[PDB]
Amino acid sequence: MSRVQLALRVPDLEASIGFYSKLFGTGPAKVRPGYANFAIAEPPLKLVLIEGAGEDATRLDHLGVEVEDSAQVGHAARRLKESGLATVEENDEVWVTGPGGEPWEVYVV
Repeated sequence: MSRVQLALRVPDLEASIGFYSKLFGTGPAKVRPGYANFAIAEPPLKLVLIEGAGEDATRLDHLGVEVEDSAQVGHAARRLKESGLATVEENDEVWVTGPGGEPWEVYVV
């Protein structure tokens, strides 16, 4: 089991927290200056809002797949490299980039 992560760079974190609390009917799980996390049950989603100074509009920061443990990250890392994709792991996460530049990370919290 896993869930997608969607990390957005937003020009107004406070307004965005308010909007997403209403959209998904739940408050943020974690709130800091500069970022907020929502753990949504349905639809399964990890939503990250990152404050972006002098971005005129919301844009994609990165995308992800949130998995249950480090072994799942390792499995994904091995699989993506096998399939010919350039990757970088961190010691848990592995990063790949799509052809138009969109970055993905498979990670465990």
